[PDB]
Amino acid sequence: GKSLKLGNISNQTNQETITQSLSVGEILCIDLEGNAGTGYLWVLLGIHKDEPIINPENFPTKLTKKSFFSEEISVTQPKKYMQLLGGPDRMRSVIKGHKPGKYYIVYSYYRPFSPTSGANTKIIYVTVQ
Amino acid sequence: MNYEEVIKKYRGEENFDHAAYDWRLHSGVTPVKDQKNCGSAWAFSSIGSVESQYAIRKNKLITLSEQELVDCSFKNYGCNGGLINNAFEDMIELGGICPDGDYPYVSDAPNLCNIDRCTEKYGIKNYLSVPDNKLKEALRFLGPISISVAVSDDFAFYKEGIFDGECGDQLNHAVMLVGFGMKEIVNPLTKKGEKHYYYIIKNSWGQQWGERGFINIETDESGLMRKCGLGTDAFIPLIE
Repeated sequence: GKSLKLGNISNQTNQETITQSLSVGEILCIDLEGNAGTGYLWVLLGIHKDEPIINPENFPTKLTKKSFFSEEISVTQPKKYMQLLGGPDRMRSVIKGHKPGKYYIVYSYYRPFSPTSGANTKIIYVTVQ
Repeated sequence: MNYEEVIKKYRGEENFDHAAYDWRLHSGVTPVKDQKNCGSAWAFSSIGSVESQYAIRKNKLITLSEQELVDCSFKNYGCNGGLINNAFEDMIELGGICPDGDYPYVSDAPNLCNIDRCTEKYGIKNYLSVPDNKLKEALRFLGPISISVAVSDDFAFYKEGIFDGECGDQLNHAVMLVGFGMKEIVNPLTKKGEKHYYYIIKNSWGQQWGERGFINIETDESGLMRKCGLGTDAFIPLIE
């Protein structure tokens, strides 16, 4: 289906909202970019109706396994895709609308063992119509 | 150069205990560093290996400049990955590396190569490829090994003990092998202790990760068991 690839990674902690219009049932591909072997991973952190206030202090220090499945919307935890060591690392999340509405989907590239150290957060503002 | 050729000069005729040996205890391992958000572990691994050789062969405690390899190594791709052997070849071609006091690490921030930011530099003479089946031996008599490994998302949640996460699909990270050990784990049913072997590895995610920067990975008494494709690439810098 229709897709979206993010996103320029920085060394300072930051935020980036990005709006996306979607017809119900339509499937949205989020392509998440990073670097292999840095200790950062992409985690799906939440779906909100409220505009989310981002605090990395409060991110999970442990593995976040559950994907998001509700009556209105469903979103999956990012998953995978002499050798080059430390090259570009691709991970993919899946977004599917089931009901009209506005949804704040939150992703972040952070270190579980040091969440404040340079967390890059991506809020997708999706409209299901 | 031949591994077998060089090993003769360092091993001799004596055998060695295959259970335990830890360079952290034999003046062979310098402080853990942090590559931060940057695909530059290939530089930390390599530089790390050289720092070890200096501590061991010359009783000199020196820490060197990864930023320089990131900036000045034109076979590699800075924050976007590289190869271990490219790293050593570039050390030789540059005629050695500045100390990181003179040339600090600034990760992904735009920085220009400048190889005259120090007067004294530290180089290597050559480097050596280690056979995937002579890891403990190379460790025992040659010192810590700059190696490749295949890491999954689980390594990021690793905190203590012997790693029990999924491995990675393909080689994608660089680290240092700095020894091997064995701990006895008591068998619930038996109440007898049971020997378990592991490699000791130095990572570059700073010291809040793993065992203060280090991870223990399952192997076997011989060290042929190589989890996560560890040691597929394996090099030791020679400074003498």
